Amino acid sequence: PTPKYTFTERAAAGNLSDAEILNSNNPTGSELPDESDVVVGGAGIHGLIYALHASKYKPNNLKISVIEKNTRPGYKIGESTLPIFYTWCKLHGISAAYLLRLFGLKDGLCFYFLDRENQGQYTDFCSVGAPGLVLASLQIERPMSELLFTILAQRNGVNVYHGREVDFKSTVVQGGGQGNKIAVSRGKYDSTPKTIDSALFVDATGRFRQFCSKKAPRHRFDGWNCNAFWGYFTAPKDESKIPFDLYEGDFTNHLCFPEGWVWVIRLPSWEGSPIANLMDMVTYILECADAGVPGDELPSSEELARMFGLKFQWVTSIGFAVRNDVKYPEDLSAYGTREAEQKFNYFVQKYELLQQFMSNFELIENLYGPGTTWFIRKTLAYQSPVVSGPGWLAIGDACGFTNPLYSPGINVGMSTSTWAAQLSHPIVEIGKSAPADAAESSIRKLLVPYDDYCKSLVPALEQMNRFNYVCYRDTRLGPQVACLWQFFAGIERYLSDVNIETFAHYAIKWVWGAMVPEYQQVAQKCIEHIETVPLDERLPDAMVDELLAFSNRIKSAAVAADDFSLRWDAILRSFDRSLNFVEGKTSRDIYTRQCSGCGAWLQLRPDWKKCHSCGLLGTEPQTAVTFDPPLTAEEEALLYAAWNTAPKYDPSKELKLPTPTRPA
Ligand SMILES: Cc1cc2nc3c(=O)[nH]c(=O)nc-3n(C[C@H](O)[C@H](O)[C@H](O)COP(=O)(O)OP(=O)(O)OC[C@H]3O[C@@H](n4cnc5c(N)ncnc54)[C@H](O)[C@@H]3O)c2cc1C
Ligand SMILES: CC1(C)c2[nH]c3ccccc3c2C[C@@]23CN4CCC[C@]4(C[C@@H]12)C(=O)N3
Ligand SMILES: CC1(C)c2[nH]c3ccccc3c2C[C@@]23CN4CCC[C@]4(C[C@@H]12)C(=O)N3
Ligand SMILES: [Cl-]
Ligand SMILES: [Zn+2]
Repeated sequence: PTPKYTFTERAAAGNLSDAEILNSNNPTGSELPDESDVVVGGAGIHGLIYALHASKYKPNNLKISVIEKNTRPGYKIGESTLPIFYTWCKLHGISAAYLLRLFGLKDGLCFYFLDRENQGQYTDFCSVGAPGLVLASLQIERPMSELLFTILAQRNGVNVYHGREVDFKSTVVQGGGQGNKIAVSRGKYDSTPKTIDSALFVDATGRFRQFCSKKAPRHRFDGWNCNAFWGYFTAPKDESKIPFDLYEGDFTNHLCFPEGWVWVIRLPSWEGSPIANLMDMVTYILECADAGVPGDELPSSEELARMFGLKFQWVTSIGFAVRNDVKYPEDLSAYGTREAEQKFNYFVQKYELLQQFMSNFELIENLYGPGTTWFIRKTLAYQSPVVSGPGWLAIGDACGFTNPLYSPGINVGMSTSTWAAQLSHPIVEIGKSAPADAAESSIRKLLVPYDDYCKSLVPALEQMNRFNYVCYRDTRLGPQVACLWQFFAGIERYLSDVNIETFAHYAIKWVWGAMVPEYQQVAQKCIEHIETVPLDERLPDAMVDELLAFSNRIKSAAVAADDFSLRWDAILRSFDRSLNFVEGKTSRDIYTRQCSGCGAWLQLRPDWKKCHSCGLLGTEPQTAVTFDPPLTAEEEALLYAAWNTAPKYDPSKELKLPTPTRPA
């Protein structure tokens, strides 16, 4: 396809503002509709996932308007995504060759556990991704992911309105047929607000809980919560002076210690790019996905940035998520002038390994505009007691949140967001086909399982988070208990069978394994023990022994009872074919390589001979996957064959759950 510059030229021709050039790609035009079936408040990642999944599940059934107050896709924290998310993207027609032009390759999760009382000592835990011909995971700059999903939404019959705000003072939400009058202005100063008459409102305003806060006070869990402070840094081409052995920048890296952990995420950034230009680049990418352009004939990231006049650079997102019962020194002016900067640099110097680690990265000033060198956020975890009612329902962060650890935000949160999307078709149709009272009763009951799932989802994630945190207080419990149980309970079994029709059902059954009984049984024993040891103390050695033995005993039984075949020793670098810890084991599969030219990480697959990021051609042998233990010629062609295309819909198929087999 010849690249078009439709939006770049349209913007200059009319001197259009950022929100006007975006809203001009709407199927129903740039002004608001008089009526819609569903109005979505907030075009964050979940509002857009909701709208894309609702129209893809049942096209041409619901008119859907997404309202977003930002004039363009704004900055968001939350960049790490997981296989269920890539699978969703693929089911919506965008495979890795194209997504990698925009986002960073993620090849699993790595953890390092720093010993507090013995500075310099550490342990690790590594779990890999998948071969190039199986799937990928993504590190996403959020302004770009939400631009991609805006454009995809607009090409699938959804209108998205940036620079427009839901006014929750004058908006009316009701259960009476088509009872909703959604007031939409350009801001508080705006004399002429518009109304969108609608059947169903979707609160997707994130942690702000703009609508559902009207129905219940935000709810906080017992005990300590977490604080976060973070910033953006250069991404070194040469990751070899990093102080951790076998470090790779294409994992999501977790530096863990008694007070909490640090995330390290390598992702490309498109800041400094005109919005209209990005619209043309994205559009062209979708046209190449529609045409089926092979990866080696698709332009590289840097070549796209030349073509469309964009700005492109590699950065590292580094941040702390720590407990809020940490005692800080009273005066921290030696470490900075803002609190975020102060606490970040105070913690770094607390650990020689963190300081040695950070010494490979150069801070980036105000990557996302003025004041954005440092971010801080306090009291992360919360739950919305009420998530639905007559005329409305909430999704994503507006239902609850816990912690960045294991990325439940996007990847678990899309369970509520896709299920809501599916439930939206009968919700609107009930309202169009029965009188008001019966319609209301039928809808209320239809949503009972949705509210129940939401009510139980966040507390299970909270217990999962505390489980991991208390185990990060010791360099053996971290990898051999917490991490081990998270991947056994939470690895996504049978994900290659998911399609658009079963996605929501499969997603709500996952929950990162946080509902698996044996997982919760080990989690409760650790939390029950470790929480009694005060944070500023080291865990007694006998307590670690006891917890290690208890976990291992429960583990052997639940592992034997799992009928899902996995090359566990190839996936967990520290463990064998059962999930036994092995002291010296270093062997794993190798699915990636670093470009020698730009430092970007690449998937090893035969049909991709060039770097997708800078275009530099590598040697032919390099793109050979390493299977350790090995796979024959037929075992590998058998593996790649399952992950090619998702199966069609069979409404008489049983859904195979991602969680391990019950012991019976
Ligand atoms: C420090 C930290 C690190 C994290 N790391 C990760 C991670 O690595 N991976 C991960 O998956 N998750 C992560 N999360 C969680 C993740 O950030 C969120 O779960 C995710 O951004 C939720 O998105 P959302 O669509 O629910 O809402 P948001 O992305 O917050 O979007 C809400 C939208 O609503 C709009 N809005 C608000 N009010 C109005 C109005 N009145 N009218 C119109 N629009 C409105 C806002 O402009 C905004 O765009 C992290 C969270 C934190 C705090
Ligand atoms: C399930 C999968 C997406 C996965 N989900 C994880 C979560 C955390 C840590 C590791 C993983 C993995 C690695 C896996 C295991 N395999 C199963 C068959 C093919 C597949 C898929 C892939 C593979 O090649 N690699
Ligand atoms: C299991 C079931 C009760 C169910 N439980 C859910 C929980 C959350 C979201 C959706 C569901 C569904 C819809 C299902 C999926 N099953 C596929 C084979 C038979 C069946 C039964 C039914 C079906 O036809 N529809
Ligand atoms: Cl993650
Ligand atoms: Zn390169």
